[PDB]
Amino acid sequence: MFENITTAPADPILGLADLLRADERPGKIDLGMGVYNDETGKTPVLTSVKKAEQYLLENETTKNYLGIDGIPEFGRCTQELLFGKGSALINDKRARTAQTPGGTGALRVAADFLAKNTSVKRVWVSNPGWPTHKSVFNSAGLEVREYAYYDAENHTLDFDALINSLNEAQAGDVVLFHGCCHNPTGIDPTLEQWQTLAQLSVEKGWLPLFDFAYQGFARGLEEDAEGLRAFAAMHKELIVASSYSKNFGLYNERVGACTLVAADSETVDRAFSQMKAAIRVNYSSPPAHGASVVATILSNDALRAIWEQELTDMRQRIQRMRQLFVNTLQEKGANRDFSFIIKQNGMFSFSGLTKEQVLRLREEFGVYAVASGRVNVAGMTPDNMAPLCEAIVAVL
Amino acid sequence: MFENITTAPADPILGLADLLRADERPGKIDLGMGVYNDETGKTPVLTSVKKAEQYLLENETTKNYLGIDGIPEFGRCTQELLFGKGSALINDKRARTAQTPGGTGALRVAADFLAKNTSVKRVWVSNPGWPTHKSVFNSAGLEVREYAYYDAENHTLDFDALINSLNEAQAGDVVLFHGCCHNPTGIDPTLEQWQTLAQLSVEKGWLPLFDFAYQGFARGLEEDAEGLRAFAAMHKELIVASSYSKNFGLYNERVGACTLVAADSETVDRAFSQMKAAIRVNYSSPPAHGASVVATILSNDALRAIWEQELTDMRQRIQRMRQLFVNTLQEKGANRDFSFIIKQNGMFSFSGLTKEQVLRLREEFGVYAVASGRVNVAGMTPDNMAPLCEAIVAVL
Ligand SMILES: *Cc1c(COP(=O)(O)O)cnc(C)c1O
Ligand SMILES: *Cc1c(COP(=O)(O)O)cnc(C)c1O
Repeated sequence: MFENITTAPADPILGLADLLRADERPGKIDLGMGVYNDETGKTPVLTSVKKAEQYLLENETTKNYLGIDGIPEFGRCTQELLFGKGSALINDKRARTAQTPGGTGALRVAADFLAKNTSVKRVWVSNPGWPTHKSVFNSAGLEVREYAYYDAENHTLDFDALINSLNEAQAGDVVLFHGCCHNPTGIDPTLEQWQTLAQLSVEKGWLPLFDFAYQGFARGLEEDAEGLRAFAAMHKELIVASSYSKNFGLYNERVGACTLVAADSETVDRAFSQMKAAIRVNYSSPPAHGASVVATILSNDALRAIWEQELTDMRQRIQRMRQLFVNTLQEKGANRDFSFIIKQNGMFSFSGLTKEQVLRLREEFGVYAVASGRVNVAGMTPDNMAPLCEAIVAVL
Repeated sequence: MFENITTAPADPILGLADLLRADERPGKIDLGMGVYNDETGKTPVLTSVKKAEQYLLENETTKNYLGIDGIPEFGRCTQELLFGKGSALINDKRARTAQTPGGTGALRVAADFLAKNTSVKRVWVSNPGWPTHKSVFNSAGLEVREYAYYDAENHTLDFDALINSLNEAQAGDVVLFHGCCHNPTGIDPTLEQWQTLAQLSVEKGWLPLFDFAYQGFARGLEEDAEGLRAFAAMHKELIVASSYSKNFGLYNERVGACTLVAADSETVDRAFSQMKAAIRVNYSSPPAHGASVVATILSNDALRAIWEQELTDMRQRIQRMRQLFVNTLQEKGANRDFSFIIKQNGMFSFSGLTKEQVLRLREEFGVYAVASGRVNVAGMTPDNMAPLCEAIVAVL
């Protein structure tokens, strides 16, 4: 049965991990996957999380299955975090959230759901974007189209080209927007632009799908949701897939959520049943540990205070590295000006290097980045900055 | 987009939980889902697991993503547990295991894998069987056929009808076998019958797919795999989906595995790449906590000793309840003879009650079982035995 099975192509992102664990060259630099690092170059377990794990270890009395949609508390707090304390969607009870295995699992679920319960036939993703997006919706049987977004020449968001790109989008089509910290450009729409988009969205009859994996890394928790809330204020329906992998550093515990919004509670409940059906034939119930941690923290004033401060420290350290990166390049004899990199927010920065330059960086200097030229700023420490900037200056 | 979405039908098994959490009638008895209970009627966290969680809490330094296939140690130990210490499949390196989110998630993955990388078009499941099996393979686009298995009149395994049932099975077809503790009959093939089936399997060109969710609940860890190992000794290819939800009591942490076997390491590796591709577009990486616990326990002589004793206690308590159940029915004026229930192994017993009798049990006595008449013996305690047997005797 498996005689003629073809070897699968490597994942442009996860595949980097493999090449790293096969390269001896001591002194490598990992700027690939979007995982946070501290001054040490370690991806530590947040303190709030450890204290939360401590709590669960002492108070858990059973591992009995969770309901298909996960921990109820987790969902409520996820909803407050996205829409805001006194959001109408909550008061009107127009939102239903399912705890899912990571932000990727949420997209998988949203995709399976749409494919077989609605008439959606196309999904519009951005270019440049996150490759996995296409792969996930394609595996669900949906076709993927792309819309313009980045101005490679001025290192900014080409709103005109975006609008003209989405004119070809028909009503009933899904449009996927990155909540904040766009991957990989790091360029997000301004509030005024989100408003114009929310307005445009309604008028064209698009189904908004927000992918929220970096809430808290741009400016702040509440600030980073302005875009989403702008849409949420004008739409009857929308889907939000969020992740807690980054802002909680719970990468391997797979904590995410899929939120569904409808006109009224009667509709969202009816639709939510089909989402749960979609989940049951996949993994059945979501993993408890990771989400339990998140709920424990968010519901405990003390623990939440600590967590919010830890998130702030991560956001700030990345900002420091972003500035240290630019300066070091100039100081090291950088060819062009990389000042635009300060404008970008999040863990990534679209360097602008070519596929060959990136290929040469890992081949000759052991510096690993994604072929697209995307580099993980959160992977830069004061210790690797120099060798890192010298190699980049050597391939320019 | 969601205006006309139809309300999904309730799951015959998980749906019971819902009706339970909506019934006030104090004194209810839950004999639905296959979750273990102690004398108290509680589903406690095993001690070995707590000690293991203790260890991780003190030794984990990062939550950084696991590889797509999960924790390497977990896989090795899962393989030893299934095939045996000195198995050839291991020495020859013909097996690859992917840590998955539960035994259900493993089936989902095996299904997605088969659907788009092999020519498999049909899957043969048993009747009676586990309803989710059909739902999972159907969602993957594969068609599901059924083969005879239970002799409702003699409460035994109708081997003749099974063989004649599978004659209609074409080569390249998948046949799903329950490793042990068949759900729901509790009737498993004898070693001689497994051998005859393994032999028949090869000759017809079927692709064996074992679902192993109750390893350790029939007779013992090594004994319960005799069937699987009988097949493994004659096949070049096969798939094993196992769960650790029951024998480790890790239900909500979603710990399972999908093992793939091929003729040689070159083939299994090539095929495994496509399985990993299948996983990446689903949930990306598996949840760490649950599997970390399992690996920690299995790799630690001390902790393993404790665990094996806890598994033995569960197996024995179920056996005691099974005997206490029969006696209490006679003693309470039972109509027919239920001695056949002692022959069944595992958490479930196929009572033989009709859909109406079962419907009346929950309606008038607050006793919950699955419409098929399947009851969770592991849910019976010395305290609920009486009211439980009196209600059953009242609907006979
Ligand atoms: C990290 C990320 C996700 C989701 O990651 P999970 O690990 O599955 O939670 C989704 N979208 C983007 C753009 C991301 O960067
Ligand atoms: C419990 C069970 C499974 C898998 O359960 P998970 O919770 O997904 O690990 C699979 N097959 C049968 C027959 C089962 O009883």
